[PDB]
Amino acid sequence: DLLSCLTFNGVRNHTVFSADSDSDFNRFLHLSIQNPLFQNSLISKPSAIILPGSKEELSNTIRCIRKGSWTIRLRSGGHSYEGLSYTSDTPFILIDLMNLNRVSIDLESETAWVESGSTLGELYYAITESSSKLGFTAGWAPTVGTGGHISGGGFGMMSRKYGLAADNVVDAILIDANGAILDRQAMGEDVFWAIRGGGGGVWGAIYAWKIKLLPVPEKVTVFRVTKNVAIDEATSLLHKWQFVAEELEEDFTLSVLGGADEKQVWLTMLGFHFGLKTVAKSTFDLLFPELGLVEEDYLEMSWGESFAYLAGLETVSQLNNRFLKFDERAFKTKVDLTKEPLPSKAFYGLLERLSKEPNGFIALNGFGGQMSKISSDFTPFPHRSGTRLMVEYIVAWNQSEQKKKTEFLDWLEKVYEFMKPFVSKNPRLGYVNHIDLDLGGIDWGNKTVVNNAIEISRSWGESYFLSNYERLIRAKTLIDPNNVFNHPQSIPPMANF
Ligand SMILES: *Cc1cc2c(cc1C)nc1c(=O)[nH]c(=O)nc-1n2C[C@H](O)[C@H](O)[C@H](O)COP(=O)(O)OP(=O)(O)OC[C@H]1O[C@@H](n2cnc3c(N)ncnc32)[C@H](O)[C@@H]1O
Ligand SMILES: *[C@@H]1O[C@H](CO)[C@@H](O[C@@H]2O[C@H](CO)[C@@H](O[C@@H]3O[C@H](CO)[C@@H](O)[C@H](O)[C@@H]3O)[C@H](O)[C@H]2NC(C)=O)[C@H](O)[C@H]1NC(C)=O
Ligand SMILES: COc1ccc(C[C@H]2c3cc(O)c(OC)cc3CCN2C)cc1O
Ligand SMILES: *[C@@H]1O[C@H](CO)[C@@H](O)[C@H](O)[C@H]1NC(C)=O
Ligand SMILES: [Mg+2]
Repeated sequence: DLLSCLTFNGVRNHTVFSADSDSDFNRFLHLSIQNPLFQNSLISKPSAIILPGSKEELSNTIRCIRKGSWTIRLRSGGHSYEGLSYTSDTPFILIDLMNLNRVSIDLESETAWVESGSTLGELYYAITESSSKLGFTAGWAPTVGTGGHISGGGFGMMSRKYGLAADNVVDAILIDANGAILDRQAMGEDVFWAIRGGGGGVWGAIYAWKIKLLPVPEKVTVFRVTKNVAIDEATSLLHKWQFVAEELEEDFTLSVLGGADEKQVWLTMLGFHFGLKTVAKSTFDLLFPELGLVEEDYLEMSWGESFAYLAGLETVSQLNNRFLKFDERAFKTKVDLTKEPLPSKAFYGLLERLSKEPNGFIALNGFGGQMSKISSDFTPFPHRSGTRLMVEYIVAWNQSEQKKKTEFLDWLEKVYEFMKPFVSKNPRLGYVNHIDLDLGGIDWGNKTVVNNAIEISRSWGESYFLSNYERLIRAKTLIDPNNVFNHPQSIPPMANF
């Protein structure tokens, strides 16, 4: 019946479930699974996969699926930390957006229309090919999809200068539960607000984003330097880092990746300056001479080169390859936001725990700059002025280490518990792109839970959105009153008597 409907509407790229591991079905399913944690045979699998190739095909796919009792799952880049783009407890149809990867750059307006299956890498590549003086603010990872990423905000190395990806969206096409094709004018300002950070898989299917392209100099300066030190020095480096990072002028970003193994600690310092190396080095010589950076550490390159470089890619060309796997290890990750400086002992204890688990690592970013100049309700992402750091904890492993899975997860749980007193509280804050089901989830098939969905969902909802939660609920009720777009942590609509 679904097939018949799709055909009647001219949607032809559809593949039904197959038990054949070599089937095209399995191939399409796995192409965009970015967390191996959700690849095994015990995981839920879609009853069919649809690859729409135009806005009409996307609209008609939604309309046809609704005539059945299927749960809709949308996938862009497949980076969901919890696999929420390609898993469901209820029978589901996977709408994979990989064929919707057209990027149209308008150099006369310095804007771009970006189909929602496009990855960050594809977008960055298109921009740098078009111009040496334009860039865009989003995350570091080139295989992340614009569909999920911009829907949830999108933080990166230029956010201290330009905010989130979603903060630079000026129009969008949203396909709603009825298949309506809505631009900013059609959807209204509440829904246009909601989609710019309120989370993917909740409002409808974004077909395309219209973004403002942003000025960058023809040469920027970056560094990527790993310090191999002991815990005393590593602790003093991280403790000073937090102040340097949040306080730097907006034209600078300094972030850190860290890990350890017994007495050996490694800290990778990632630096970005919107300008030339003389100014970059003068600034860090003054503010953070403890890093011991030398002239040869500072590299001048184009903006496009800088984003490929910071992502650990070999070439700018690699930005344009959506299936170049970033890691291929199963992982679990959690995140904290902070409001008060971290005491030295927090870094010391964090490093002690990393030293006991070499499969763990941390990623540290400062806010401030433009992030403090954007109001908390400009878009749904609320963590602006007053927010100091974002702190990510990751544990990752390969197939040969699967037996240790339980141990790895226990380690991560204990790290998060250790950090509790030092980070944001009441509530402990989060970030919707860093979706975390440990916070809880709604079973939309459970009547008693659904009756109390607003209060239950406040647990994660207020962590992700703070006071923006209420306006999000109103927007959800307007655009998807029947809850066609849902997942364990989707914004609840209000139900009528
Ligand atoms: C995997 C990963 C993620 C990541 C990162 C590095 C890696 C290796 N670095 C990030 C960074 O530097 N800054 C940042 O803000 N986030 C970073 N992330 C996390 C990433 O933002 C999120 O995982 C993001 O949501 C992923 O988006 P993607 O599009 O790749 O993922 P998805 O699984 O397919 O979708 C996620 C959710 O959104 C819904 N979705 C997908 N497409 C649409 C459209 N077009 N319309 C509406 N909803 C959509 C999915 O259904 C799912 O709910
Ligand atoms: C449904 O969509 C999928 C995914 O886009 C289609 O598969 C893709 O088809 C294109 C065109 O055949 C393939 O590109 C080709 O690649 C070869 C190298 O193998 C290259 O030499 C050609 O220039 C050509 O571009 C592409 O590989 C393939 N992608 C995947 C992931 O399989 C599929 O054809 C569509 N199905 C239907 C029924 O329309
Ligand atoms: C190259 O610089 C960076 C590298 C990694 C990160 C953290 C990144 C991450 C990196 C991985 O490799 C990975 O798989 C195991 C999982 C995760 C999920 C969290 N995510 C955001 C941030 C960076 O700035
Ligand atoms: C609904 O959810 C509640 C709380 O999670 C659970 O106790 C109960 O068993 C569920 N009810 C049904 C009928 O599944
Ligand atoms: Mg076979």
